[PDB]
Amino acid sequence: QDLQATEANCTVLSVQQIGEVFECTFTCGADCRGTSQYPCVQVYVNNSESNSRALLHSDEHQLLTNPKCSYIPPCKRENQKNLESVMNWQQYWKDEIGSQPFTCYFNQHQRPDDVLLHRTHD
Repeated sequence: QDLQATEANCTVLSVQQIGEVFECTFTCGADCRGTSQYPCVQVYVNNSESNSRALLHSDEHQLLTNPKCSYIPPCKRENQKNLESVMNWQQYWKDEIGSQPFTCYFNQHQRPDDVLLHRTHD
């Protein structure tokens, strides 16, 4: 499944303080996979193309507001330090999606890459 094209989710986390829980995903050989559970985290995009999750800090003020959110061991491929660039990130999604996560699904089993692009609705 993961080895072949099939499921790939692309969602922009929503902006919330606390009261939300998220799960992380991992992929290994021998048909073995692992997941982790952690409270609410900053805002960015979840790359479930296989088992990756990217988190970005919208601002330090949010951390002071929800310091017990990402304090738990977060799973990120890279720190991705971003300063003024972070403001542009919100402007890019805020101007298009406004603030609604989305999921995707695609499979090469057919021949190329038929993909789906469902969006989150409030």
